Amino acid sequence: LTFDQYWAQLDSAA
Amino acid sequence: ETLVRPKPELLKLLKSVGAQKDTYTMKEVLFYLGQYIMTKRLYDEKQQHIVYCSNDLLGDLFGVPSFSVKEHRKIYTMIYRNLVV
Ligand SMILES: *N(C)CC(=O)NCc1cccc(CNC(=O)CN(*)C)c1
Repeated sequence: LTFDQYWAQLDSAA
Repeated sequence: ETLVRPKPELLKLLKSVGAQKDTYTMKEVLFYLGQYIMTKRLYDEKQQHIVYCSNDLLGDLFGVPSFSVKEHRKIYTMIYRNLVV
């Protein structure tokens, strides 16, 4: 994916 | 949402991309950290989950030359080593 799409997945764990 | 406290080195890192406080939610910490990595272009252009941080403050704070954004548990561990207990 783009960097932004991988990085978004961490917001979920928060 | 729980407020957490960065240690001095992480705090300077977040304040370099506009952060204005001494405490943050974890979603805020993850926001400013993402803006840092992407602003300084540390991610691999071709393989965009992999971050190269060998010549960066971030490499010193996290104790690695690179990491993968897929490793969620490991990113959280590395961030919590840099927060006040
Ligand atoms: N990536 C497309 C570029 C970029 O600058 N992204 C910043 C951005 C856009 C939308 C939302 C956020 C923050 N929300 C999250 O999902 C991350 N948790 C804080 C960041």
